[PDB]
Amino acid sequence: MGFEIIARARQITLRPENFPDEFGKIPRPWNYFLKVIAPCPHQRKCPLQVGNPNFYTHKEGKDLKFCNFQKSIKRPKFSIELKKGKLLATSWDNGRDYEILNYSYLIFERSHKDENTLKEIKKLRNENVNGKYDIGSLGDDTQNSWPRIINDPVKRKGHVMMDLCAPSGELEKWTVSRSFSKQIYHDARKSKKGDLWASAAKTQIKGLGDLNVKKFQLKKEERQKARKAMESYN
Amino acid sequence: PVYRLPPLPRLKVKKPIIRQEANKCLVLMSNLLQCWSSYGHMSPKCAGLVTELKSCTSESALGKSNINYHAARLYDRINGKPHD
Amino acid sequence: NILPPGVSLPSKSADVAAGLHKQTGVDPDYITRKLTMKPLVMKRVSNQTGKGKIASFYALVVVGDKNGMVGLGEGKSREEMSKAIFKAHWDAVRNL
Amino acid sequence: MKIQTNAVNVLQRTSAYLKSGLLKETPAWYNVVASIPPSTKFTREPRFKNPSNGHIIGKLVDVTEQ
RNA sequence: CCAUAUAUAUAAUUUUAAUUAUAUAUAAUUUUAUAUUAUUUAUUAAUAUAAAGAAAGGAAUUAAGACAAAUCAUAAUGAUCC
Ligand code: SF4
Repeated sequence: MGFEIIARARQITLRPENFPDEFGKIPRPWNYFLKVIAPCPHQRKCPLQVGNPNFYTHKEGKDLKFCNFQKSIKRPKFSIELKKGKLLATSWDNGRDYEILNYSYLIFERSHKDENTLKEIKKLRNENVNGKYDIGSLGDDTQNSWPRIINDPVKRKGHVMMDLCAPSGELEKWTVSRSFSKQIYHDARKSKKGDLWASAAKTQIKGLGDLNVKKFQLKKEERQKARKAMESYN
Repeated sequence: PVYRLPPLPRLKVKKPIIRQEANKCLVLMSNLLQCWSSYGHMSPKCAGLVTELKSCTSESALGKSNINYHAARLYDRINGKPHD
Repeated sequence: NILPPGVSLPSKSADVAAGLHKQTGVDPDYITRKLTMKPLVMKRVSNQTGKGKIASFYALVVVGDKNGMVGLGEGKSREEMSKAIFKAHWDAVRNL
Repeated sequence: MKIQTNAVNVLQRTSAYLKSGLLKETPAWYNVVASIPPSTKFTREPRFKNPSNGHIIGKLVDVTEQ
């Protein structure tokens, strides 16, 4: 539900459908302009958004994925002393010194106001064919367009698999191998969910985290078929 | 006056009350405590009660109605319903 | 062979006649060679239950000997229309 | 309860079964019931005298007789 | 079916533990008699007291729904990648 709230809030501010074929981050109208800083590396349609939260509750949207991020926070004493006993320490049907919190979040900046900035946004929207950011692209190759790691990467000997929300507007799977590059593999072997991946990879394919997304009178036919078959038996 | 009822789906008492016989042990204990309140604690005037208490609580400290069955069994017979 | 005693090695009117002769003592020969059945209505009815809709086949048939004897029969089967019609034929012969 | 028809006409229905051929063998009771018919009127019958005291039921005394 | 109690068989009683071993069978899901309580009135139940009993425990054995699980190391197939 929280992810759906952020997704909708992103959509209404941005209107992705109103600027098709516009890759990159340019401030967007809403004299008023605003741009997504984090966690999104693009301003196209969010790849994980399915409009209605209730779809997650069903038995067909149990494989759905949503954009959240995790952190660990030390438990202060008062927290440790609170979660004790049959109320808060048992299973309602070892402990830690920290809690993992899940959260969704969104950050926008509003542009400044100036004859420079206004015409700058107009010109950059007009004559800048930044190009179709294909799968595997890093966009601007800056903080503002680097892919977003949105799943815990899988780290096996000599290769690291990352699920990214890419600046191409899409949901990508990147594999970094030692044989491709020792340095980039070394960096990838320490990457974590929530980072921005700033380097290229060897294998860059379409991520299947959105698989269970696109898939989200008969009474009269039953009645007529019943009567037709019943008169056909004879 | 006689108040005849309509044909009922049943004839049942919701919470039939039963003969809860009082425990002898508790009665003896209450009498003994009353005796100690009036005639003083460890009084000899009701040592018998103490004895009796000791004799009755020694092994164990503490020493259903059938109306619905018969009502269901007999309702069709007595209800005075007219013949089919 | 190991045929159990009371078992035989490995049409509908014949089975109706045999069953009804065993159950009611009516003549099988009359049923098989002098009665004509004619289905009158053949329906799919349905009942809503907690585990979905359960469909049943309903058959109303008439049987008679064209000589002043007639009987209506109703049959109902959750599996096949053959079975509902068989039961309707049975009932019709019983209601002559 | 409705006056029943099918208890007192078992002979007629049995004879229809026998004539049609639906029943082969005549039952053992058939000739007995044929020779001893059931009562099949089931009427309410008036009474004109109290059996116990002899009082006449259903007489009106006219003004000429008073 | 274990276990428990008993019977038969087997052991040339130095492979000795015959107070044993392990095959087969039997036994109980105990039963009878009163007394007091209640009773749907006994040919019922409980409690108590007597009588006979070694008799007092345990395991397995079917489906149907719901959710979880990839050390699913309870697999197979498929997809994808090197
Ligand atoms: S980072 Fe990607 S998946 Fe997450 S909210 Fe933004 S667009 Fe959607």
